[PDB]
Amino acid sequence: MAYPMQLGFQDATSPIMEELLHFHDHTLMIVFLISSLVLYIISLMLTTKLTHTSTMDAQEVETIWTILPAIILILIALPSLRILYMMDEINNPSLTVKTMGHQWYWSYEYTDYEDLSFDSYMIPTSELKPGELRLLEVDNRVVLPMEMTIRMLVSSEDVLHSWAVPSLGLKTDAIPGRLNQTTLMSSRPGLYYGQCSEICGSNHSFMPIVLELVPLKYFEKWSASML
Amino acid sequence: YQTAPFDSRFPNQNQTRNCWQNYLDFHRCEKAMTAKGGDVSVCEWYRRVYKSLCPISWVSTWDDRRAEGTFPGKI
Amino acid sequence: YEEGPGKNIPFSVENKWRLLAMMTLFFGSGFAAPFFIVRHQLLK
Amino acid sequence: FENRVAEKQKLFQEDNGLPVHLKGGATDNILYRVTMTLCLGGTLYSLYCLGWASFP
Amino acid sequence: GARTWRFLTFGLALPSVALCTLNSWLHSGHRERPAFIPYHHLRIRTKPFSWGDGNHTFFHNPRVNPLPTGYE
Amino acid sequence: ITAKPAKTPTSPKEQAIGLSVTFLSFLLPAGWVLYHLDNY
Amino acid sequence: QTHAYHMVNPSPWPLTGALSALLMTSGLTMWFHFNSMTLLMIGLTTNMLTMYQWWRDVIRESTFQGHHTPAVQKGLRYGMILFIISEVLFFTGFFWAFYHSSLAPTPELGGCWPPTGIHPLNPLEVPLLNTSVLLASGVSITWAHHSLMEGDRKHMLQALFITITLGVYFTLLQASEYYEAPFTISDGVYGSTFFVATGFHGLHVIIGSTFLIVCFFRQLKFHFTSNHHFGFEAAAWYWHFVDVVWLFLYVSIYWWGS
Amino acid sequence: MFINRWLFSTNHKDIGTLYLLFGAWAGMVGTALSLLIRAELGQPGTLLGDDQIYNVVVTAHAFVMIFFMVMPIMIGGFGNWLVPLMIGAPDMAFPRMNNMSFWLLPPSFLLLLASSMVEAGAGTGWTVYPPLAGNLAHAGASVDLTIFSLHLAGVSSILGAINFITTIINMKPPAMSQYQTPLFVWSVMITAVLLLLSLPVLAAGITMLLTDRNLNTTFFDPAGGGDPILYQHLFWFFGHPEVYILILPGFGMISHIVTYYSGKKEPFGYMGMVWAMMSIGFLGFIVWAHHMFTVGMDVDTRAYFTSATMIIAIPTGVKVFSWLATLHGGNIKWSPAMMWALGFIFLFTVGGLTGIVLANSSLDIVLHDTYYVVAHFHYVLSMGAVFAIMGGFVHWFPLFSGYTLNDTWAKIHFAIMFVGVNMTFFPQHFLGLSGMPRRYSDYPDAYTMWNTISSMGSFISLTAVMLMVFIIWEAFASKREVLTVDLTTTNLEWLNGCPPPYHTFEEPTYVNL
Amino acid sequence: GGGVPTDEEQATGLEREVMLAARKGQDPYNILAPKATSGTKEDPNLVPSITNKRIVGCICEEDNSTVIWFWLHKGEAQRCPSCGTHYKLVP
Ligand code: HEA
Ligand code: HEA
Ligand SMILES: CCCCC/C=C\C/C=C/C/C=C\C/C=C\CCCC(=O)O[C@H](COC(=O)CCCCCCCCCCCCCCCCC)COP(=O)(O)OCCN
Ligand SMILES: CCCCCC/C=C\CCCCCCCCCC(=O)O[C@H](COC(=O)CCCCCCCCCCCCCCC)COP(=O)(O)OC[C@@H](O)CO
Ligand SMILES: CCCCCC/C=C\CCCCCCCCCC(=O)O[C@H](COC(=O)CCCCCCCCCCCCCCC)COP(=O)(O)OC[C@@H](O)CO
Ligand SMILES: CCCCCCCCCCO[C@@H]1O[C@H](CO)[C@@H](O[C@H]2O[C@H](CO)[C@@H](O)[C@H](O)[C@H]2O)[C@H](O)[C@H]1O
Ligand SMILES: CCCCCCCCCCO[C@@H]1O[C@H](CO)[C@@H](O[C@H]2O[C@H](CO)[C@@H](O)[C@H](O)[C@H]2O)[C@H](O)[C@H]1O
Ligand SMILES: CCCCCCCCCCO[C@@H]1O[C@H](CO)[C@@H](O[C@H]2O[C@H](CO)[C@@H](O)[C@H](O)[C@H]2O)[C@H](O)[C@H]1O
Ligand SMILES: C[C@H](CCC(=O)O)[C@H]1CC[C@H]2[C@@H]3[C@H](O)C[C@@H]4C[C@H](O)CC[C@]4(C)[C@H]3C[C@H](O)[C@]12C
Ligand code: CUA
Ligand code: NA
Ligand SMILES: [Zn+2]
Repeated sequence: MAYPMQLGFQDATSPIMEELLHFHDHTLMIVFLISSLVLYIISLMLTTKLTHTSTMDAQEVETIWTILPAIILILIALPSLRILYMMDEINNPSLTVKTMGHQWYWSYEYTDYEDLSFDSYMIPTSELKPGELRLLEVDNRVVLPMEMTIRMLVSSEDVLHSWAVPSLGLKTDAIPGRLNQTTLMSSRPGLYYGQCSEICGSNHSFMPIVLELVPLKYFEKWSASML
Repeated sequence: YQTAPFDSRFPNQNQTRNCWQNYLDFHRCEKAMTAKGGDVSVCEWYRRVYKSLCPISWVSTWDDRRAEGTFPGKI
Repeated sequence: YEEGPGKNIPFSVENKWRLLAMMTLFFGSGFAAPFFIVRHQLLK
Repeated sequence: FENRVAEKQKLFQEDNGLPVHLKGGATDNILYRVTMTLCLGGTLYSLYCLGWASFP
Repeated sequence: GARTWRFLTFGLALPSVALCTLNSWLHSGHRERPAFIPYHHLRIRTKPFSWGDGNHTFFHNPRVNPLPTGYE
Repeated sequence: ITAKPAKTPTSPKEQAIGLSVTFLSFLLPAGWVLYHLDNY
Repeated sequence: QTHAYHMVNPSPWPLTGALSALLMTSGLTMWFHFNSMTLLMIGLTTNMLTMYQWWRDVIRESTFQGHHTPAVQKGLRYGMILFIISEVLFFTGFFWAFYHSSLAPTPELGGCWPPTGIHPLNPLEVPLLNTSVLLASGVSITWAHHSLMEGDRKHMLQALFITITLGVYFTLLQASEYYEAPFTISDGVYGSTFFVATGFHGLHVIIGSTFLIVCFFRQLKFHFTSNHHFGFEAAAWYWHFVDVVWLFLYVSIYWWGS
Repeated sequence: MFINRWLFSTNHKDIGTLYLLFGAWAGMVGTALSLLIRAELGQPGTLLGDDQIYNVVVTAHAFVMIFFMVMPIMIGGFGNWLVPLMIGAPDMAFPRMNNMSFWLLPPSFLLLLASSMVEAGAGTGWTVYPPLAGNLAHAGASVDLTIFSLHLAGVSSILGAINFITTIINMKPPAMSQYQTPLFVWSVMITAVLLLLSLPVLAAGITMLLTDRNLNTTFFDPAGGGDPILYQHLFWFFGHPEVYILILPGFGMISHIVTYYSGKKEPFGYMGMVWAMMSIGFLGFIVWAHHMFTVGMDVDTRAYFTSATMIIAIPTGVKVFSWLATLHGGNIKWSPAMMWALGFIFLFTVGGLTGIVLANSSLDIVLHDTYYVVAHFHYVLSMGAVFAIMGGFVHWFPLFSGYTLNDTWAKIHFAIMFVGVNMTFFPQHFLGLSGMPRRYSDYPDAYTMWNTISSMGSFISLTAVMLMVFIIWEAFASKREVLTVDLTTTNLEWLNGCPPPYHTFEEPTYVNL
Repeated sequence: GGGVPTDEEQATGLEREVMLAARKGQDPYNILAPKATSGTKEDPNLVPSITNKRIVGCICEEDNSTVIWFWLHKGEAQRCPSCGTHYKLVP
């Protein structure tokens, strides 16, 4: 989850989120450099009483102005597209879980073996237990096995929603009549939080996502206990 | 069987047709087997795949429509 | 039609205090409207 | 039919200061007044209809 | 020239219309309406229509357009 | 740009009145609504 | 003035047009939600009054007052071309909707096109007749144009009358096919795409036929010269646009989509 | 006389004046909506109500700022005032149709304010996505009133585009080629081409939404074989060009302001600037699905949209560097208009660069539907489009009015607005990276500090808007009449005096070959 | 088969004035670009006007994008302030 005064991304929980952090660092260095160079050049143009107001020849300088930006964009595009295709690669999941968006809560279906399904609602502020997070806790967490490739399938039974978990690098739109796929792999046990990421009406702010990542043996026993 | 494997017919984020095709394949197979009086157990792979991938409400709606005579797929 | 400064506009600038009143009502009504719409929606 | 364009050119170029929408004569004034009355009256009715629809 | 485009109008274009008019005239006559099946992707009603009883399409033909509940 | 002196000069006092009236025309109606939100 | 451009007399029709737009939209709202046609009928009436007086005044300014210099005429040519481009892009949206739905038919349809329970019209029956009718009208309007340029009043009138008669034939055939169609606008995305796309096309055929009828009466009254007749050129361009949209509908919806 | 002049106008200047008045009023509505947004978010908890009233305010904020403030001021106001004067034309090609483009906007605005007053409003976002915008999740008149508002604004701008293209092509001096027209005139012609092609596609999409809501069509309804994602394609096919429509006239005004206050006769690299604007206009039609990177499209599609979107940085960079090269060697006049333009060059660059971050589909997975997007577009709109508008307004006010502003007050106004917009939007980057979603009335506690600071920023911007009204009053109150304007040899719009007569160029300019 | 009027028979107002002037090789409504002289003080560009001043735009060199604009007044020839080309008003 986010913490107070946070400047950057939530710490990476998945290898792909680690990849996105290093790609963001590379891109942000470029943004900082170009921003800085433009501000510096403005300030240089504006700090001399020397003048030259006659017609100036453009073509030489326009070569630099186009080639250097083209090279910089290629230097962004190359690692950008490496990561795009890495997320798309075939992985062989061990488990498929479905989530259905609703106004205003998520349902989960684990139907590889048994008919396990349940609803997941925000804990109201007045019912938080001491230490619990306003607007982020749910009654029924999405328990999942750590260190395993999981196929998440996302849809909706009403309006658009979007299923997001920032620390895993995940955001998949929940569209009625459509089954969208993403893959989830947590490097760590723990609790990983997200929030509905498509405007869906009165309680869009209040339908969060909580993943609970535990060893396979614990996930199997939880699964059995939820039937 | 753990879950539905990768299927090169459906390699993209949109998995709608994967659920649909496996649901059709199961019910086509079940009809073929019940008709000659053969064994629906040969249809098991399609059953496991559609149950893994398909939302419960899609299967429930499709089952209701087959019973009503309003299912629009060819079985 | 009248031409020149203060004449090529649909409002009078002959009196700066009448103009202040007209500008107050004009910009003030635009700024007020959303607050009164929110009030309307809350009062249903 | 006969070509009466010359007679309409004389009417519409008459030096009487009328704008082109009124220059055909009294019938233009009537059709203008009907149009503007329906527009302004219809606009007041649309405002009444918003007033009505703004409350349950 | 005008002469050529009149030649095309009367020599090619209107003969084509006359032939297609004959074609349509011969293949006309009411085809038999199919068995009503209450398919959920057809006879959509999310809001009543703003005319009639709310349940009839604008150019409703009783012979070939069933209601959600079947033929009238 | 060059320009003539003001045909109708706006003194500091007159500017303080115009600025005050302008600010109040924005602040009083919004203020009235936001103050009364609980009542609504 | 020592330029060739038209300084237009101050006019009320822009305001009456803008208000007719308010009355038509608020009218449709009042019809869809508050069970009443009154605002809508006022807006349709003021819209027709506005169009009538505005275009009447354009005829006064041009035929009667001589304001349409070659420079003004060139401007109107560009205006009508740009207007037609905007109408092409409007239809593109409906063609995009049609291809989107038909190339990737969803499970609710049976996963096929046409959908389960849809019995398309035979494209070789009335739809082919309609194609012959609009293509024929493209030939007759060309005859009308050449007759006008050659100074032939009688043949211009006969060709333009033939063109209007075909436009009317198409409209009556389409009305009958709407009535006879076993599917409706409420028959899923098939009915949606079919009736909205062919319906906007039908509206454009009625607009184009009305424009040609305006040209027919102006011709009866001798307004057009053998060299100056932009209203006729504009109506002919509009009419070719209507023909070409039909050919795209015929190939896409009626033939390929059957 | 008053009715004939102001309701029945066929005059490009008076119609321009009507657009500037309309846009200024719209800006006050849009500002009030922006303050309600930031009042809701300025402390954790609920101020107004749930997300419905909140998203009605957000939706209306966007429609008012885009359709009633920026487009009317840039295109209707500056375009009508300046384009005829910059080409020596006696008016627009279609001076009566011009008046209808203006008079469609009050009714458009009335339909939007009616949407917010009836039922529970249209809490849809300015994108109006179904099914939330459909007749089940938004039953009743609000969304239909929003659709009709867009229809009237769309017709206004389509007819206005036909008028500008025709005027700019057909009504220049016969010796003047397109490569002898000022950059602002190019910026309006290109913007008009974008409007002509994009708005009809929006019209088709929102018409389909209207028929799904009222005639039982199912374009966007899976139950009939429709697809909510088709609406998104039709909307964004318009919506990406729309943002280039919002900035292009601002690029044209920036070229004129930087040239003028650098003491130059001409912008650096004129043909490069024309090339850059035409390239941006073209590329702006082939990138729309960068608004859809999370909807589930194929990887190769995402790769194409990433790459095509990044290409826009090349022509855009040529413009930024050309502005810097215009300043180079200038006799710099530190006018208020110059300060707006210099703030534009820098702040637009920052927002352009955060756009390039977002163009990367892989990273956009995490940034999409977060405040990082909100930071990007407010740098380019509230510090780009708005800075160009304020620069153009203070530069050309004396042309339009015949009176001068108080330059010291205008510099104070710039300084307050600069602090307020940066305090508002810079922290929203942090909120986006750390995962705060868009269209939320309330946020988890961790996001409190940056939302608090952002809301305080919005109040500083309000103080700037109030001061601007006073500054315009003080100019009309004092009546300092313009005497001389420098650089008329390369700024034709000033050569008929301040204000110019009702009829200008009755006798056209003499330009020989 | 006739019966369609010609412009010669039926053109009126400004359209007719433009039509009749073009037959005489004349351009009172400024439809054509005027052709430059050498632009010396002996051979100035002659600028017609119906008043005592007119705006000149000077494209000083072929394919310049920058047009130089100034008022030309009745009386002694004036010079383009960029290239020095001479212009003389002929009211
Ligand atoms: C004026 C308005 C405006 C402008 C001009 C832009 C310009 C750009 N925008 Fe933006 N954008 C918006 C308004 C605008 N945008 C809005 C309103 C939304 C949200 C819509 C919604 O959901 O409501 C948005 C959303 C949006 C998204 C979707 C993000 C999401 O929803 O997840 C993306 C994705 O690529 C995008 C990218 C860009 C890019 C690449 C540019 C480029 O044109 C920027 C190019 C400029 C530069 C790069 C700077 C100058 C260049 C240089 C100094 C040269 C050197 C640079 C390099 C080598 C990189 N913007
Ligand atoms: C031009 C477009 C534009 C402008 C200028 C702004 C300006 C502002 N915007 Fe907004 N905004 C949007 C377009 C714009 N916005 C859009 C498209 C969205 C997305 C909506 C959606 O999600 O569906 C949005 C969303 C948005 C959000 C996110 C809401 C959410 O996701 O829940 C927030 C949050 O702070 C915000 C705040 C502000 C603030 C505080 C300003 C302030 O900077 C405003 C300050 C005031 C001004 C800048 C003055 C304006 C007036 C003039 C310039 C008049 C000039 C007068 C004359 C020339 C005479 N806006
Ligand atoms: C021969 C063809 C001529 C068409 C004339 C018919 C009716 C009126 C006007 C039509 C205008 C065209 C398109 C509007 C949308 C829908 C109508 C489509 C064509 C049509 O007429 O469709 C009919 C349905 O009409 C219906 O719902 C009728 C609904 C009537 C209300 C129309 C709602 C108007 C929509 C708003 C227009 C927006 C415009 C956008 C402007 C863009 C600006 C930027 C089909 O009948 P059916 O019984 O379903 O099936 C036949 C079964 N036997
Ligand atoms: C039942 C349906 C209701 C919906 C409303 C629409 C219904 C009907 C509209 C039919 C359009 C009729 C237009 C008539 C225009 C007549 C004026 C005219 O044609 O004017 C001509 C100029 O053209 C010009 O302005 C060209 C003017 C061109 C306008 C063409 C407009 C097409 C209109 C489409 C409008 C709505 C479409 C939107 C659909 C979503 C005048 O110049 P000339 O002809 O050279 O004459 C001069 C010579 O005599 C000199 O010797
Ligand atoms: C749900 C319902 C919503 C619908 C909203 C309806 C909106 C408004 C109501 C329309 C009222 C129309 C009244 C007639 C307007 C005629 C305009 C016209 O014909 O304009 C002409 C120029 O446009 C030209 O040519 C070429 C262009 C002619 C355009 C004709 C009008 C089009 C109206 C709708 C267009 C929408 C576009 C459809 C594509 C999306 C003439 O220009 P003027 O400046 O007059 O004269 C110049 C003089 O020199 C002439 O002698
Ligand atoms: C020249 C300026 C313009 C003139 C403006 C004229 C305004 C007067 C219109 C009359 O008002 C009508 O009142 C009816 C009520 O008597 C309504 O009937 C409708 O509403 C009724 C409500 O009882 C229902 O019977 C039905 O929905 C339906 O008949 C109808 O909506 C409404 O128009
Ligand atoms: C986002 C834009 C808004 C920014 C903030 C606005 C700044 C506030 C301006 C003052 O507004 C006023 O504040 C008063 C309180 O200070 C209110 O009086 C209220 O409170 C008084 C003191 O309790 C009572 O005497 C009055 O009767 C009562 O109406 C009054 O109505 C309201 O107009
Ligand atoms: C120049 C201004 C002077 C005249 C003022 C205008 C007067 C118009 C009043 C007529 O009101 C109508 O009444 C009908 C009957 O009450 C309504 O039909 C409604 O009710 C009918 C059944 O009664 C249904 O069949 C229709 O579908 C339905 O729209 C119709 O909507 C409504 O317009
Ligand atoms: C007799 C009359 C002469 C017109 C004239 O020159 O003034 C003729 C010339 C062309 C005739 C029209 C054309 O021949 C085409 C049509 C032929 C139909 O048989 C009658 C109506 C019809 C529309 C005719 C009406 C009328 O008789 C017209 C207009
Ligand atoms: Cu569910 Cu937002
Ligand atoms: Na809040
Ligand atoms: Zn020169």
